[PDB]
Amino acid sequence: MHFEAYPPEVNSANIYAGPGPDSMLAAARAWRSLDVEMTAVQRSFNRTLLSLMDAWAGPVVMQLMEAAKPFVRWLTDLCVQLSEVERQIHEIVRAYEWAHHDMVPLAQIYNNRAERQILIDNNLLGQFTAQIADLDQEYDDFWDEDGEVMRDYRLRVSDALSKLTPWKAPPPIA
Amino acid sequence: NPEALTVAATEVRRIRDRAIQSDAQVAPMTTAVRPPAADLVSEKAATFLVEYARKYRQTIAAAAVVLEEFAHALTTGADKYATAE
Amino acid sequence: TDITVNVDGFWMLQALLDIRHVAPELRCRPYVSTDSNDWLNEHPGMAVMREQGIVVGDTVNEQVAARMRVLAAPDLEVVALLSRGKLLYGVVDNEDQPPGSRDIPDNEFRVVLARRGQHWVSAVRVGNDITVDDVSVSDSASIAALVIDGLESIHHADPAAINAVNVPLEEMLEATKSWQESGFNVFSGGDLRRMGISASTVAALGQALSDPAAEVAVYARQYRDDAKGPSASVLSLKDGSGGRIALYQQAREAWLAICPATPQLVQVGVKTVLDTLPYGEWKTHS
Ligand SMILES: [Cl-]
Ligand SMILES: [Cl-]
Repeated sequence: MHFEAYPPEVNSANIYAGPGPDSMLAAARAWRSLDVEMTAVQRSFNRTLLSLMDAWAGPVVMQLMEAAKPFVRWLTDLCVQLSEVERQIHEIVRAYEWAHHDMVPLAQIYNNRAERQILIDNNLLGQFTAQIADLDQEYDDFWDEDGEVMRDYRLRVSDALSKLTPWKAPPPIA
Repeated sequence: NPEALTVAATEVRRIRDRAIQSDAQVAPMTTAVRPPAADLVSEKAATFLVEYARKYRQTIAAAAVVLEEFAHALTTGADKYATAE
Repeated sequence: TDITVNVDGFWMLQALLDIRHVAPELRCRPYVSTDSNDWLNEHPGMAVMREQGIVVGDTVNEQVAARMRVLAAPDLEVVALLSRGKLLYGVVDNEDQPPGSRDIPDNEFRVVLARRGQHWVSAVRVGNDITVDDVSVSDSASIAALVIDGLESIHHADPAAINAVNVPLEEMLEATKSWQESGFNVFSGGDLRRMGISASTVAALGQALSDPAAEVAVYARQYRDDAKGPSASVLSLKDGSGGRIALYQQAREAWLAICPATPQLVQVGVKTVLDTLPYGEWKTHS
């Protein structure tokens, strides 16, 4: 994604439009409750197996635990992944908030263009030509700044997602 | 002892019900993520998180099946010893 | 000894050599450093530059790369914008021009002369092509001659038959704006004459401003540490029915010189641009 190829009107307008991070924040609270609930599930499951091992403690049951181990370790792995989701969603929301803040406001872009046309409309004798070129450099500076902000936004978001590893299928017990 | 197998089967099905209920309670929020802005980075993030939620729901449905097949085995194995008299 | 790349190719060279911006007048895409420049290898323009030897593998021809470094961090920049017809100063008037278009008007030719130490390099953009090469620049006269040659290559014109004069700039812009607003009416030249401008100068000026055959704007930019500054004065040449006129401020509220575009006075105007640079002696500066 090479946003430095798009002019500042595009990158600035794109980040300022939209509904904001609320739906992301609501999802972080939801994922976080799943983490809480499934940690309880993992704790209850381990306890269920240990009570059965206590109430008979014989070859019949000791073989059920062996056939249950792959699922138990899977359930542990799932708990670790669940605890990561909320953290990374909030890293993403922060990346968006910093991108929004560091992006050049559209008003600055519009004002540059508007001032440029006022010099054009008064440049019959050519004595504003250099100041026109200065305004063109400032616009290119805006272009570069928005390109840098989107670069850093992509990289922060890409790092956060890379830490959300794929869900794996649960093994069978019976 | 067959009564312990019956007790475990009852707790496994209770645990299964909790896994199923928590997945269903929060699914409206985890799958409703929208891009906070119109840029492509915001879209790639929201799209990833919606698909990540959807694949989690599949993973849990699969875990619910593993647990029910485990409770069934526990009950079937308990009726192999309670009548073996 | 020279090369020519399109706007895409010039931007890749900037990327291969980590050059953020060159002169804005070349209106190239800015380059922004990222974690990878390998997606550049996918552009078709890369293999085209590999065939001309401009890029050998992934390394830019070193003579060329030396010229790009002058454009990238010059001590002095002299700019000339030339037009066939009215000079539009970059404005392409189509409402389907995308935002931040890198196009320039089809009637416009853009010449940048950059210097680093004693290395003088030329960057000239026409349409969507840029030509980079070394340029022999000695004194104001060499610059003046290069501008004139570029102007004559568009349209030939002889020095207008006018009487040189200096007028107050702010009063002149106000009177010129009103005269334009009247349509350059032959009866509305009153307050230009009341400023001491000859009846002959007014007639030629009205023609050059109202319906020029070709124009040139010439100015310069100087760089110290990280600060920058343009020449306080700009040289404007214009080709009207009554001949070619030269306009420029003199070193200084300010005064505008209205002169016939004689080879000598065009040389005086170029010098006056360079002597209004903020950081002193232009031939030697860093
Ligand atoms: Cl936060
Ligand atoms: Cl997993």
